[PDB]
Amino acid sequence: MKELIYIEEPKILFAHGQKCTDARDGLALFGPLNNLYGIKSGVIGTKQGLKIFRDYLDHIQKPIYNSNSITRPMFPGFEAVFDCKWESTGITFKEVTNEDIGKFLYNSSTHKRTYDLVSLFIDKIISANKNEDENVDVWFVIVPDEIYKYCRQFHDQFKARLLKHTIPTQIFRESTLAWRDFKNAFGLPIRDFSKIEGHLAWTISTAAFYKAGGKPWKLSDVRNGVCYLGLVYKKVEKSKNPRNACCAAQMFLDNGDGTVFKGEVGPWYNPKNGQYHLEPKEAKALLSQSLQSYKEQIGEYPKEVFIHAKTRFNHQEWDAFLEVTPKETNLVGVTISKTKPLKLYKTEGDYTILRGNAYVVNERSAFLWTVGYVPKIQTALSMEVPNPLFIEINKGEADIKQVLKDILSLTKLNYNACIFADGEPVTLRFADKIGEILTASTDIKTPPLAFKYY
Amino acid sequence: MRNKIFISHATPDDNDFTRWLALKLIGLGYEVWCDILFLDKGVDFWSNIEKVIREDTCKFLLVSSSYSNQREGVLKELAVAAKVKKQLKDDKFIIPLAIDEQLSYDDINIDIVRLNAIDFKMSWARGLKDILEAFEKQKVPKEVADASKSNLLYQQI
Amino acid sequence: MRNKIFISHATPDDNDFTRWLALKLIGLGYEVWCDILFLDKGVDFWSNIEKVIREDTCKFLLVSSSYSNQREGVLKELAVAAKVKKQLKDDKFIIPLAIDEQLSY
Amino acid sequence: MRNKIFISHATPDDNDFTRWLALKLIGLGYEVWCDILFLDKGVDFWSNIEKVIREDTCKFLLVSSSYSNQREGVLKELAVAAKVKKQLKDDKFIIPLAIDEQLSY
Repeated sequence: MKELIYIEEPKILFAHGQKCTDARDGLALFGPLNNLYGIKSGVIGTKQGLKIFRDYLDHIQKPIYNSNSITRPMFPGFEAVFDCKWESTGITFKEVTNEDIGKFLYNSSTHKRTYDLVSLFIDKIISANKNEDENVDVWFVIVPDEIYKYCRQFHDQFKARLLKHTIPTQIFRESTLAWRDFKNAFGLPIRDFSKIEGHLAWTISTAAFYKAGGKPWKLSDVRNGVCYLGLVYKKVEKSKNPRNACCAAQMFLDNGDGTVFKGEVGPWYNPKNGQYHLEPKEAKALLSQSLQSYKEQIGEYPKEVFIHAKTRFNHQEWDAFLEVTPKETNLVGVTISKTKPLKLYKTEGDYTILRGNAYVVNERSAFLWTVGYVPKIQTALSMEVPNPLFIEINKGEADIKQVLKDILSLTKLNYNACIFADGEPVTLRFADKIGEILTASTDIKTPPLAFKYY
Repeated sequence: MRNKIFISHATPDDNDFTRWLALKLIGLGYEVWCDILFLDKGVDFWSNIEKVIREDTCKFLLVSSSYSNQREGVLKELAVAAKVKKQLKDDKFIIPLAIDEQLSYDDINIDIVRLNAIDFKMSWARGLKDILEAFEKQKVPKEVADASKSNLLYQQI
Repeated sequence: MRNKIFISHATPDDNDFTRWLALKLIGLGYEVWCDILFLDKGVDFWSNIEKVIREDTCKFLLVSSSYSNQREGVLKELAVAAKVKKQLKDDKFIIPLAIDEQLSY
Repeated sequence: MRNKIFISHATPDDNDFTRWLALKLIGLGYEVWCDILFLDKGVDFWSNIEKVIREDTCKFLLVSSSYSNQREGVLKELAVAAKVKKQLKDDKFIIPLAIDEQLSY
């Protein structure tokens, strides 16, 4: 016999201060935090890609429907949701001929074809950015199903080679926008969207609205004076050594008034393979940069720093963290894992365990079903029995209930997608994203620090 | 004083649009009467429906679509709306809203075949702006807008 | 197939002429649909009238007068008849019949 | 008294020029009427435009183009305007405005 404590769902704040539990419903009912006047779109690709993007942009102007409007709310239309014009008349096309694609695609090397294709694409984008009169907010790179299939490497290099110029860009596949006609040789559409189409529109519109300077929502219930750091480790395959560990961090504070989420980055390196620990110099540098980033924006030091991670810190780096911080800030460190397969079955045999259940092992460990059953949409976030996150307070002193509440809150602010909630806190996921991008090209000085470039 | 905007649709096919529009107009300080907010049910409504049409309804918005074209309840609603419009002698009482794209303008029902509709075929926001401009030009009664009412109504129902 | 001849008028003011004309046309072998000959009554007619116009009518005789000019029912029938005329691509569908002398052109 | 200038055009093809002209005339002090701005949402619009032509229209600024040459609504407004003109016997009542060079004279 064991006990399960329940943690309630947090609220995400929409326009005119209206709390809600779902992003889709809150946006379809209240609207985003800030209003853009419109989205000016630059399109890179062939003529067929331009036509496909034009027709899809016209298509998402009208309301779209899902099969069952409880599991997935319908899409009213882009303007009805975001109060912004994103039309096919603002398209600034830059034609790319098919022979151009072929004359680098049809080589024998694997890295060189990706290098050349990304080079041509980014050179066209940079030329259009430097010496054209028009102002383009987001560049929509439509690719055919003949590059990404044989370029895996394309996406990471593409995003890494635009970092010094800071052009927000979104990559699309011609099958994603033209799934209806892009079937196989048998005629079966390999990317059936007929029953999800509205959710596809939701995710695409939210990503586009985010990359153009719009804030779709935020967190309403979070305490001031606290900051969170999601630290992830990545392997540099192209370095001198076959593996070279690199630490990348994503920062989340509240703000002087609300919702700052930037990410202090610049990969801190560890040469020895298999050691996912930061050397004392690296730890001091990372913590100092994070503290300055918080302080220069707020004016005062935080009252609590909450270094999330996927691994366990050792004594050297935690001591180093303790040296570079003043005597008021309380420092905690929590390691989140997924290697404990506690698949809590249900006795009714109809649906999975409710999302928000925690088995508190002791005062310094717990489980959390961040992915489970959410009743508002009558379905679970998974298909099989979900695996819970095993949250342990590796270092410091803190309340495990507050830890679980904060992780559940952090499971909401995912702007790359419009879903009910994520499975892992967004600090870890976004730090993983930008650390994966930053290591694509090992020549980068002072990265932008903003997620819309990644 | 008549201060209620009545909405008539074809349940269950026109629920997405009517939920969206009713919550939008509630959030804009209007007082929307449609059968889907009062879905708690258990009480007969036909007498109540005719009573609210004849006593407090000031504008009869009609969701014109390929489903609500021949629905018997909507036809009775249009009959009572025509009667009360003739009683009030208000030319601008009934407002059709064209929503279905496959409903051709040549197959529209006889009772609204002559009135100037509001078009939602292309955009819902364009049609909503048309609705709001028409309401403010026709001096439809309203109080200060508040999204809290839409929030609590959506939560309750 | 369409063979009926819809006679639209204002009731009960153009009843003498419409009675005379409907009886004359019925005696001449034309299938005529008009309200005054369907005065048995008992059922709603608006949907029935619209269906008759859209389905079986082959000519839409309109009795123009100082009565049936701005009569709302006559106007609705006229609008539906115009839609049906556009549908059938028949220019000679609506055939007005001027009756009264005090209605100038 | 008649103080409204009616504009009759094809919809929505000639809406840009119609909007420009209407805004220009309004900005100078002349009261205008076209379906773009002064038509309400649910009016029995045919009767409303007919009443506007027959009661308040002092000028009829038709917009002639390859689109509004055979547009039925414009033709009907033209016929009502011709009747109004022969009522007041003002020859400068109807004014065509030629904008399309693809419409030969």
